[PDB]
Amino acid sequence: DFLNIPLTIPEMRLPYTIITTPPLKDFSLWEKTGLKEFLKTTKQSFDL
Amino acid sequence: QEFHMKVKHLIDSLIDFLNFPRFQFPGKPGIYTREELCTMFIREVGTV
Repeated sequence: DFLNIPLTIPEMRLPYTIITTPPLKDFSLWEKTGLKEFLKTTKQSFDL
Repeated sequence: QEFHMKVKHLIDSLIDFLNFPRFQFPGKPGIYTREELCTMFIREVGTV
């Protein structure tokens, strides 16, 4: 469930350079990448 | 003369390029600019 959380990443600045990383609004790796839809789940639960 | 012009312009650009970025350390909360962090380090070194 922590992966489904849309973490809001701000716009920081990398040291020793002028490259400014774009902010990431509502970043959910489990969902934005599309894995939630493919696996049709939000967690892992396997029984063997 | 052209070389001196290029050199002085490069120095002027480098001053901004060096005073532009900031820093963010885990032990020091918040983002510290170049001059503020430099002054804090000067004060800590001086008092120690």
